[PDB]
Amino acid sequence: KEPEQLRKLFIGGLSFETTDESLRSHFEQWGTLTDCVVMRDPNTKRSRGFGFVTYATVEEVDAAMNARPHKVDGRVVEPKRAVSREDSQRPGAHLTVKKIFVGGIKEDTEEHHLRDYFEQYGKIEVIEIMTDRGSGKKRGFAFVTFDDHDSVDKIVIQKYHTVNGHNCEVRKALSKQEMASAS
DNA sequence: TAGGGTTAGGG
Repeated sequence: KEPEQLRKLFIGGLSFETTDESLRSHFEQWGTLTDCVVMRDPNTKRSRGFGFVTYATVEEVDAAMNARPHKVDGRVVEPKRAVSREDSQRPGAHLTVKKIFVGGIKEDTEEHHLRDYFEQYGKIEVIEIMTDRGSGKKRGFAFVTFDDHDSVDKIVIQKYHTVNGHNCEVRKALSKQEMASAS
């Protein structure tokens, strides 16, 4: 049994009329659901327009994710790896991005190093090992862009990532402005 | 479109 957090998906953009039942009836087509709930206002019962579905295994999570686009109750919804409550506190933790910030990589890190670890998560479109402007000095971090945002989500939910023989920190990339706005 | 009475004691 893998962790509950890794077996759960956030389902955004739910129709006003989606219920635990209708939601379950839809996502169960890809596996056994161990939890399925629609979040609604605790005071007015009004649906908050999002919910969660949890499968018995992450493989079933991947199957469902490979079944995108998902249309539930006539509304195109948006399934997403569930970000823990703790990580949801982080800036931009819920953004739909294709690029990840990879920090703490050795100076001699080369593109193949990044590929031997990240390709497993999805198609890589761009790899950028950052260096200093005019200096040429390696700055110790890189950006990797994938063709699917879920490849990023699958990555950022994991705690450790080994590149060029050592652990590195991987986060969703924030723009120059988002960074400055979260600072 | 980010969580369901789900987050720092008392020795």
